[PDB]
Amino acid sequence: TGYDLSASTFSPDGRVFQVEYAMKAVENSSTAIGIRCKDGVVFGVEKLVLSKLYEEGSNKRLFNVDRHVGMAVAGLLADARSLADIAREEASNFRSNFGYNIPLKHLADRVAMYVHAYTLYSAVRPFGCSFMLGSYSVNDGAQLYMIDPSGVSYGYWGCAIGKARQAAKTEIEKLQMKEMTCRDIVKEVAKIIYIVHDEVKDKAFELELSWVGELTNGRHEIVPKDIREEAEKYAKESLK
Amino acid sequence: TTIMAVQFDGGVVLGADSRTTTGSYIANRVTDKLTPIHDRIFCCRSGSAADTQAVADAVTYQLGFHSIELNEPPLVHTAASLFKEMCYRYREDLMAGIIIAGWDPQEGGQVYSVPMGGMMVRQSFAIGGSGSSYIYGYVDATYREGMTKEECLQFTANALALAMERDGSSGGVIRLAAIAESGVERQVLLG
Amino acid sequence: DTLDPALLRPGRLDRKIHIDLPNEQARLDILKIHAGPITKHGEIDYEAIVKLSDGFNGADLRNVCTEAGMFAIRADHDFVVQEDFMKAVRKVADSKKLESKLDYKPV
Amino acid sequence: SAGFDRHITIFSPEGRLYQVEYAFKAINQGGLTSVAVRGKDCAVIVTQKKVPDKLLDSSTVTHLFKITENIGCVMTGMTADSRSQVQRARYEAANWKYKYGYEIPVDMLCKRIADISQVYTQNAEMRPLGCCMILIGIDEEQGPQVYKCDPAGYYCGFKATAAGVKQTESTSFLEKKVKKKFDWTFEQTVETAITCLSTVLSIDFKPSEIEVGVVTVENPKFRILTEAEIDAHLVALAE
Amino acid sequence: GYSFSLTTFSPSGKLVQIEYALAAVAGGAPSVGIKAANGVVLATEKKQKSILYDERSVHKVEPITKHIGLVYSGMGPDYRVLVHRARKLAQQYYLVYQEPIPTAQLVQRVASVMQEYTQSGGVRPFGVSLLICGWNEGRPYLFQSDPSGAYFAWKATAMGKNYVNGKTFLEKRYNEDLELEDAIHTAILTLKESFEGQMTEDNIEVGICNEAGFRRLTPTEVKDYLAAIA
Amino acid sequence: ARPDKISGADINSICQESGMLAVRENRYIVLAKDFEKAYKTVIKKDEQEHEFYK
Amino acid sequence: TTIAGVVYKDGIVLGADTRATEGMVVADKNCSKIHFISPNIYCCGAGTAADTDMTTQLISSNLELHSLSTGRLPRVVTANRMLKQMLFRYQGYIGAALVLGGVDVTGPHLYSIYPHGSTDKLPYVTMGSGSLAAMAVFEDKFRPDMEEEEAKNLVSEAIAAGIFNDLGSGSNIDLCVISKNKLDFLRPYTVPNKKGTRLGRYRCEKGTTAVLTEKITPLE
Ligand SMILES: Nc1ncnc2c1ncn2[C@@H]1O[C@H](COP(=O)(O)OP(=O)(O)OP(O)(O)=S)[C@@H](O)[C@H]1O
Repeated sequence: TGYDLSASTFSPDGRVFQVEYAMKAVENSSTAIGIRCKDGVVFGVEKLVLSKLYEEGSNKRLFNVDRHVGMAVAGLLADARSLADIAREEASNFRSNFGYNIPLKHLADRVAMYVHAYTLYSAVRPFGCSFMLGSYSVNDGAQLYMIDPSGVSYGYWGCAIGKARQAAKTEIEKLQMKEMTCRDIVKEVAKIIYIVHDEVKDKAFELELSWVGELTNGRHEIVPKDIREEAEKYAKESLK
Repeated sequence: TTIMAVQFDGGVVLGADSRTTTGSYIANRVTDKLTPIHDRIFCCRSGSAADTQAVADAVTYQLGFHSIELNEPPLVHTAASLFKEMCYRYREDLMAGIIIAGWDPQEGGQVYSVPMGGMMVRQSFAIGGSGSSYIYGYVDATYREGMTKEECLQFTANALALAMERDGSSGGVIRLAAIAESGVERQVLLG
Repeated sequence: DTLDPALLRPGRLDRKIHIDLPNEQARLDILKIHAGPITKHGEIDYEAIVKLSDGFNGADLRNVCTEAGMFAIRADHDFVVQEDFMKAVRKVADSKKLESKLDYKPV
Repeated sequence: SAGFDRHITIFSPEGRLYQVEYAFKAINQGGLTSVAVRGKDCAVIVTQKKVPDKLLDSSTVTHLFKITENIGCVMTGMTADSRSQVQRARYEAANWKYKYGYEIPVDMLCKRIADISQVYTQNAEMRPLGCCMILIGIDEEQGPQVYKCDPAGYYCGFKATAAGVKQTESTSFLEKKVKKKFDWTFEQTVETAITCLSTVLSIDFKPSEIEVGVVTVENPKFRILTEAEIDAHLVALAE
Repeated sequence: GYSFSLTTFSPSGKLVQIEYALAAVAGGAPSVGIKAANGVVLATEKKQKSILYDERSVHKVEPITKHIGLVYSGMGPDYRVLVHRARKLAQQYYLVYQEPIPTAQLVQRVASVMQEYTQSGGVRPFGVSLLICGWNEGRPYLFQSDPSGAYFAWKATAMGKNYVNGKTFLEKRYNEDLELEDAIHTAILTLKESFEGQMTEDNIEVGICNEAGFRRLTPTEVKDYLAAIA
Repeated sequence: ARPDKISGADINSICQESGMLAVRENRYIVLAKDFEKAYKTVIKKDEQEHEFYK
Repeated sequence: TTIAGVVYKDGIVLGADTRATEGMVVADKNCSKIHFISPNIYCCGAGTAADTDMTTQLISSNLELHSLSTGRLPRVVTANRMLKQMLFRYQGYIGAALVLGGVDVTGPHLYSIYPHGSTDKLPYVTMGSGSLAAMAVFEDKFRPDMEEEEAKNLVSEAIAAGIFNDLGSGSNIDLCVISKNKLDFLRPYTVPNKKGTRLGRYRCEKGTTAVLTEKITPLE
């Protein structure tokens, strides 16, 4: 209510309304959650078909930045694509300059500085994205981070990005998260996404699940979800 | 001149002569030929002097900044990669015989070698310097796999002793460095 | 917003005073007096409503009591269960968040 | 007044500018408190954490940022400005170490950070990084130091130091507390830090919420405390 | 609602954003500086806000070379910037000519810099008025500059709060011919005319300029001198 | 004998400040307490806000 | 040109010889080769004179700037790092054979710089053209922790041997002593070589030269 025009100006009470408006820009986007286990990180995105015009296999928000790192973006899609390319470039610089895999803390800090640099000046707008970052390493374990539109980047066990941000983490936290391997966590994420919004406002959605950990031996890829088909034979048992 | 690096089970052991010469005149009789970069990583140099000093300072810069940003102790292979990039990028002007060694928490003691070209290799032992050909003659004779610390110290003592005795540029006094998980133990021997 | 400096002189406003929101234990106070005319079991978690809601208003706790009473009217119960209080936490503390310019002090 | 709607950084009539004095409470939107104390050959930082979530971690919520091997710091205000300010501080300390051959004193670092903030302030079309920075460090022939850096670029540095949300009250306690001429035997320092935050906020809580950073002229390395010894000091000051 | 910004003249008057910077200077901390027969005395007024602050960290009286003193009345964050500029600039002169720069040449070049920031149109002026002095070639000098790029030459002047009142005391009290100690006495007199009630060895901060060079006095000699100097 | 200039309205505010500040303690006259309390309440510390740019 | 450096029990004694030859002809009998850097650090130069001069004035300016910016006494290692970085940045094009000496808080520190950028910390160095004779005198008669007059006599002996060997100087060997408190600088230390007195008055007279065109121009 101002004074809301530039991303450089302050308010009479001291905050930037551009950054706030960009934070609640991602609020309208699709619900995307993530959670780690004791030997891996599992992603899951509530993805919706528009009506009947899609192809079930386009524009997947589960990206794949490095050999062991991928994104779980939510928000404006093309801006997230550009940010994913920036992250690929940064992992490229690290691999080219030091000869080994990027630690996830340093990658997240560089990306947070990049997002902050787009929040600073007045020529540019803040990003309209909020994404997840997972990894796994034999000397480091599982690490799950989280980047807001402003650039505040710190770590979680579980998170959620979308409409049901509260309404997922209400029952994310009742998971016994440490003592489970991720092969349980697959159907756990399946049941969590399947709980929120079956048919009420929209018609149909579709599930994607990314998957990194020790079971992939340090690789990051989408699950063979058709293999073991663990959502639906349990999703139909989750309505009662 | 003649520099040497030997690893063992616990850690690594380095060594050098001193005798910085120019032509046939000795400019300096005693020299720290090996250089600290991190608290667990050394490098010992040969070739031209100013080149290796400036390269070692810039590597100290980049590695210290990087290792503070990681908030973790650095790797040895990282520093070897830094020397590889900076050596290879200006191979046209530098003459570096940089040998990287050092103990690491994840990987123990390691020895990497970067000669004048800019290639990088991991070795179990290394020579270096213009008067290194001779102990390179018998370093594949006296070496035994799985030495102790004292065997490595005696080994490099005999090595640098014979290299200093024979080569004209080499000589002076023997400086040693022992890098392990515990600490860095330097001493100055003669014999 | 617009007030006199001569209003602010000693002699007409010789003493003035400030009030905090609660200190989170005055939250407990306003809740334990707002936990008044409510049929219950005596199991109403005051710490959960104190820490989980952030209204900083006796009128907000009034709305909490009102909508928790409506959610005992809903599902047909005489008693307002602690989960009706948390339904009040959710709905009331979200409709509470439809406000901007949450600050006021003259001069 | 204004009037001028303070949109850019110009001079208003009578006679101030309003951008920086709006930036001074961008610290106050952080919801956070910091206290620094220098009594003797040690120096103590104390700062709490506001973690409402059990899903959120606890290690990466640390505000104490080890800048170099002998210099720690703490940040308040918004987090992005703070972290960018921290990487600039690290970068410039490394630039000192490259250019001048020895470890940077904590004074020149505060001067350089303030000057960067002034350049961000003097020329427009960049936000002036609305975060406040408190530094600590040990110097030879001077003992310990405690400094404060402003978002405006106004550094100063002194014995008992506090910034955040509630530090008019903290400086009221530090005037009412650093007036008696006793020595500060390092647990007096830890006790006065814990109890000054415990009297300003009046919470008297677990050892798992505050973060304690110390540096001492016995180990000039910057040092972050563990839950056990924080608990030991907290019940050691419990009378 | 005009002027706005720095690129255009008023309908008849002047450059309002320079006028406001001069007003912001006049709203600053007081100072006084006096040219005597043999030396120049500078004196400022440095109050800590609380009892917590240290008086050994920030310094108002500041040398630019070994024989050139310089104080201000304004904002330190700009003061240090143009101090650094004057440092680097004076050392460039001493590189070129192998000779210590004259104070008039300092004031020329610093005025050129300040003028260049008063030039259009995105940067604001300094909110700092200087008082430059030095003992070049026997005769000592005293030079006031301003945010607008202009400069002057004084026998004694003041800047900050109540500079008018301090100036009416300077016109009455001071004269042309004194020595440095009497200059310090009348300087602490005119600062004590206008400063706060607690004036100690730390609230003021005094540097002099002998012909033997610049000298920044210590709290030892300040406490010895201001131990009820009158 | 003090400087730190205090005007007539400010003087009368100090006197009434101190008188009320002792009578609210149920006293007869100030025993020099509330005069110095009126100083260290009334001055009233040059504002707070801002101690930058002076 | 034969400059030398040494470390006695407290500080550094520097010496120099001031014959600035340009090729094969003695062009100077008094050339200050001991240069100013700071109130505690000095420097000597060898080889190309103007390169050493311009470089030492630049580095002295930069250290004056840094020291006045800091507010305390400079460090020698900073001077060393600036010099080696500059001389390596010129890739050895600039020939500047430098001896760097000063006393910090840590104490006395002596550095010799070879003009590509190779530097060494030593208790004693010799640089220049006739440096070998002074290094002979040093290697013969050095002992650790000398006293003051002992070190002065030694450095004088070394530069004297450099002068009795070739390309020394006619000059009266210059010395300079840096301590923790007392800085000294002594140009006419010892004059061994008095010039022989002239044997005839080969003075011209008032008119022995034909003049073609005169001019007088008055002044103020
Ligand atoms: N000479 C004096 N001696 C004693 N008390 C004085 C003296 N002058 C002023 N005062 C006090 O200060 C007050 C001055 O009158 P005010 O009401 O302050 O005038 P004012 O209208 O408020 O100010 P303005 O400029 O007219 S709006 C008096 O009522 C006294 O309390």
